[PDB]
Amino acid sequence: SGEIIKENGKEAIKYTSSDTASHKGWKATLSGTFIEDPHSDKKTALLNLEGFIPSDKQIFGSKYYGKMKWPETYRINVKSADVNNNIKIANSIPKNTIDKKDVSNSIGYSIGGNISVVQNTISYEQPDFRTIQRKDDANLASWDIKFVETKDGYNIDSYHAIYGNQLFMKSRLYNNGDKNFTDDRDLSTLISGGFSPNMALALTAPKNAKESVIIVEYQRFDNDYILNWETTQWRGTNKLSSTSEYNEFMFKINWQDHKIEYYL
Ligand SMILES: [Mg+2]
Ligand SMILES: [Mg+2]
Ligand SMILES: [Mg+2]
Ligand SMILES: [Mg+2]
Ligand SMILES: [Mg+2]
Repeated sequence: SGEIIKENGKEAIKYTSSDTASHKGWKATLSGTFIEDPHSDKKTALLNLEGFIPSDKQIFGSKYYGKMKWPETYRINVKSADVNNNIKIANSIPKNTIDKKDVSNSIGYSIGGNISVVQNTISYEQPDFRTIQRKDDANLASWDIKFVETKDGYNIDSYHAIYGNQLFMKSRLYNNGDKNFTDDRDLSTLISGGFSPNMALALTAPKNAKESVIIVEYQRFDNDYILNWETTQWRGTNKLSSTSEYNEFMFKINWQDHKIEYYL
C-alpha cells in the first residue's frame, strides 16, 4: 500500500493516514505521511494538524450596561510522547512570529532524512491577530494566536480619559448596552466565528519504533469587553474573563501499521 518517492536517483516509500475528532464544535484532524527511507538511519512522519476552535463570542446587556465576551488568545499545543522517550519533534511550522493575515509555509522531507522549513503545506488566516510560536522543543510545539488590534487601531491597552477603552464600542453616544458592540461583519472572523488552525511538524523515530502518541491541546483565553453608560456617554473597559475553555484530542501514531488513530 506504499508509494515510491524519488529524489536525486534515490527512492523511499511513503504511506498516508488521517483521523479526525471533535467535541462541542472544536475539531482536530491529524494527517500523516510516514516515510520508510532505506537511505536514512531513522524513521520520519510529517504530520499536518487542521482544526477549528469556535470563538464563542457572546453579548449580554441592558439599557445602561453591556458585556461582550470575546477570544483574546487561541493557544495550540502539540505534544509528542512515547514510553522510552525516543521519538522527537524534529521541526515544526509556522515559526517565530507572523503578523501577516495569511500564514503559509511548508515543511519538506528529503530522501536521506533532511527536514527543511514530500512536503506538508499549511495555510490559515488570522485577521487582527498574530501567531507566536511560544515553544519549539523535542516534545512540545506551541503557538499563541493572539489579538493585536482592530482596524480602527484599538487594542486591549487603549484608553481615553472619557470613553475608556473603545475596542468594540459601536457608538460613544447612542444605543442600548446590548446593542452597542461592533457588528459581526465588522469584526475579525477569529472573533465572530473562530479560528481554523493549520500547523505541521516532522517526527523522527528510531527504526524499530512501533507506536507513539500525539496530544493536541486547544485553549481559548477569553476577555470581557464591558460598556457602562456614564450620564452623557459610553465608557468601555476590557478585562480578562474569569473563565477560559480547553479541549484536547489524543492520537496514537501507529508507526508499525502507518496509521493515525484517535484515542476515544
Ligand atoms: Mg475516525
Ligand atoms: Mg520536554
Ligand atoms: Mg495606532
Ligand atoms: Mg455570533
Ligand atoms: Mg495533560
